[PDB]
Amino acid sequence: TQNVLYENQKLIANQFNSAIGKIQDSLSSTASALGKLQDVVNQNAQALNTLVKQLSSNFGAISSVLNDILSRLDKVDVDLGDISGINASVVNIQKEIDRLNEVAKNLNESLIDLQE
Amino acid sequence: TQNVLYENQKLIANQFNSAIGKIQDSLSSTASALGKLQDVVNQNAQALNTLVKQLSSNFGAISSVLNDILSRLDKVDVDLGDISGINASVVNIQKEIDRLNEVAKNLNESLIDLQE
Amino acid sequence: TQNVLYENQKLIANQFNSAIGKIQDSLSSTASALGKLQDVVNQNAQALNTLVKQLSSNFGAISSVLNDILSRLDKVDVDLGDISGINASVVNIQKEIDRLNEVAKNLNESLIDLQE
Repeated sequence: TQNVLYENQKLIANQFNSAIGKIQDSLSSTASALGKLQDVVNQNAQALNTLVKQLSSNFGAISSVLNDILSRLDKVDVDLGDISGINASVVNIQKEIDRLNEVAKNLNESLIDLQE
Repeated sequence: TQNVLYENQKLIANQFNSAIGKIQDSLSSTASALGKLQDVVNQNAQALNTLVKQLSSNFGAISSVLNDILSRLDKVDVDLGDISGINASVVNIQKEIDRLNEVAKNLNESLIDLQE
Repeated sequence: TQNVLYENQKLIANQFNSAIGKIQDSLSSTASALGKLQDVVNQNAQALNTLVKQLSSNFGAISSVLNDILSRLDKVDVDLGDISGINASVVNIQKEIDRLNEVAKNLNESLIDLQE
């Protein structure tokens, strides 16, 4: 029984350690994917905001030129739709990303080193 | 051997329980990050859609004013590009988020309470 | 002691195997959620880019019609804001998604089959 029991414990430690290594990689991959999603979402939010600000300035100019045209045509007050309140939010998941990376490293302390 | 074998089992249970706690936190962090990404992506999708609808109404008005101007200038049919089919999709990962939170809680049932 | 020790090992293997199954599901859920986020972010990035390209073509046409109008009004050089450099990035986390799915399947090899 003692040789089956000790070989069992070795098998358990080895399989556990093996599973922990695989989980560490999966946490690092997850952290990496979240970081890239966070960056692109925030980049595309900033693009949308920049777009909005430049558009409403383009509608301002168009409105001013149209108004000038209309008066000069009377010689022989058009308000375009305001978009400047449209706003894309940014995301912040850095604390969650840091936690996953911290656990991937911390799980090293959970490895089993059996006594021979 | 019996004292090494039992101390081994204690070490294994304790290290496993320790690893499970760390994995639970990582699942909760992942669930939290996915929820925030889902919310911002969907918010910015709605902003883009609202923007599209207001823009094409702005091009409608511009077209109508330009057309009026052109006729009055003849007295002494411009079609602007249609954007109204541009559409941002929304994302729904709530079932995946619920599963991660459910596993974080369920893994409590996987903890080892050894017999002394 | 030998019957407590062997029943302990059974309990450990069973609880570990149980925890591994739950972690596999959580990895598959995470992989699934990342894939859906990647797809919607990239879809909405393409919508934003398509929108930008069609808008600046709409401002080109408006500029050309306004310019024509202004000359005909003189008979009895307006530059609108350029947006064509606004660009939404796409995200690529497929390698991270593949790693999570690969670990979910690989962890099958980490299961414990004890010797009776």
